[PDB]
Amino acid sequence: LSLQIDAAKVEAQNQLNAARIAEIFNNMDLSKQSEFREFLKTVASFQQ
Amino acid sequence: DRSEDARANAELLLKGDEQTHKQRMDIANILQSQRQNQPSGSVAETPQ
Repeated sequence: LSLQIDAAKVEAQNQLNAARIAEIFNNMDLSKQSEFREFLKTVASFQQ
Repeated sequence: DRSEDARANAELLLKGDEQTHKQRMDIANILQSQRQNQPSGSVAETPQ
């Protein structure tokens, strides 16, 4: 009984870690995507 | 910088059109006074 409840707490931490990973990496993709708009803004100035 | 540099290209081009006309007008009056000096100075004398 005591071994089952201890292992259940560890399993719950992997779920909370997975919740952060989906959110935090989504914002990290958007960090790079918004940086490409600044790169394109430089190229458009050069061609003008 | 590149926007104002673009505007500057047009101003350099306008000076290019202007400087050609400046070369046409100035040279025309030098040569016109050069041909007229010789018959005038044949009457008596005159500097150019």
